[PDB]
Amino acid sequence: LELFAELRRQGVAPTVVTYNTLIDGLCKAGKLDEALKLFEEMVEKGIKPDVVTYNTLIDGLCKAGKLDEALKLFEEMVEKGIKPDVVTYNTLIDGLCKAGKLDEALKLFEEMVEKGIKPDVVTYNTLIDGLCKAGKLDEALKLFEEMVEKGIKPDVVTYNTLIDGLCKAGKLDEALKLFEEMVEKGIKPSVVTYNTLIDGLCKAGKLDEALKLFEEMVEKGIKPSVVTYNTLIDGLCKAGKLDEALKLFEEMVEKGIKPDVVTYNTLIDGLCKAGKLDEALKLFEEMVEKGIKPDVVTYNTLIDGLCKAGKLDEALKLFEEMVEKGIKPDVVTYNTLIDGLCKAGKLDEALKLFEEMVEKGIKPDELTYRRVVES
RNA sequence: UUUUCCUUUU
Repeated sequence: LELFAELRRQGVAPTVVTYNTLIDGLCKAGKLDEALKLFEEMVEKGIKPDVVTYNTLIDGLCKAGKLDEALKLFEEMVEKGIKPDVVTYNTLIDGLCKAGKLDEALKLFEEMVEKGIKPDVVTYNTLIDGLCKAGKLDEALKLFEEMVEKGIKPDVVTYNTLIDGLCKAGKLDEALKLFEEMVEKGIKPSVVTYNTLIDGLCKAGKLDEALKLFEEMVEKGIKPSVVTYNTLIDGLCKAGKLDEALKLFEEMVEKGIKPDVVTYNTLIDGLCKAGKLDEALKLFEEMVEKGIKPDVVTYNTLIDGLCKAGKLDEALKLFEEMVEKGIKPDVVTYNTLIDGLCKAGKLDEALKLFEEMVEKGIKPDELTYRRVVES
């Protein structure tokens, strides 16, 4: 960082690998524009960006929601003669899945094979995840068979990903065979394995069992993470045990686990659904003061709670404040307000919010169309 | 030096 500038002012000409690490750090901080600037500066200095340089920027653009730009960057390396490698393909395949473009991801999966690149464990893990999320467990499980055929050994992320896919599909007991199957293979379960299973137990109404697995996990030596506690906080809220959810929130602190924005969003959502708007809004104040910045989910959640209560002025006030503070509204924000307005019979307010959403380039969905008190 | 798993909002 500054230490880099100091190094540079001693006349030391740093390796590309040094530049890459830096561009990587910037990307993962949210400082993407600074990353692209340093990209442009290495080029101006005659320092050639390599395949890792490109792979790093393609990922950060994808993670920033800029799949088009990452796509242009991919075209640019190919034009330069800088060959996309297995990581380039894995990275774009992941971005395409996360973006709803499974079909194009699977086209890249065929393209890499045509260039003599072998799909590897990450290639398979990413498509198995992308298929499971798309409702396609069966194809995911066929991809799981196929990797064993190519000689590629299912690892801990492969088992975790599949167990997540099975739990979301109702295949809870099946996930649990897989869990014993990975131990039988010498793959050690992580916190992620337990958290996944704990979530599936909660969603299936087995909070009893989910807490028993939480106890066993701590017993097997596995220290809970913030996700462990978020998942159990959510399940207690969804169950109607908000008091116990607040106890767990106290507890995680006692045990050294730092709450974060999802911890707040979750408690705020369960207080909202309970009708305890009072406490939700206070908890919202608490997170700012403690330095945890509310994200879009935080506003959406509070806006939802206020709309359902018929407190439209208060809900619009949080929308205004969110739009003020640089927090960008999404499809869920506008669906929530239109929903709220339609419910109240304020149909032209809602139609005028529909137009404004398009005005910001946010893509509507059936939800947006479906919602009409017209009928 | 870069890519893949789990929790929250309509």
